[PDB]
Amino acid sequence: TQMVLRAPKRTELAKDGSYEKWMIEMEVGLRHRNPYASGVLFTAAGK
Amino acid sequence: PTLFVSYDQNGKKLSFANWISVLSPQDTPFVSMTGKESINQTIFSWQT
Repeated sequence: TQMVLRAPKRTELAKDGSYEKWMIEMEVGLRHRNPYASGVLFTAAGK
Repeated sequence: PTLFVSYDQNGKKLSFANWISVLSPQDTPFVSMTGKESINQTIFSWQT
């Protein structure tokens, strides 16, 4: 599952000059129901 | 969209003018109403 607290959104910031600043922030987290519900096979070289 | 920059652009559609400035005048009013005369040799003469 993809646990999202702050969804992505474009946030315009202050100018303080002759330009335009913006921001694209986001907050996400990963979840797994059970550690043994998925496997990870690491690739290894020769002996 | 971060820290807008407009000077480092790569593809700039130049704002060139579609004309050329030429001021060389071409009045020559005299030759326009004087009349020309054709000849058949490299030398012409007249009596005096």
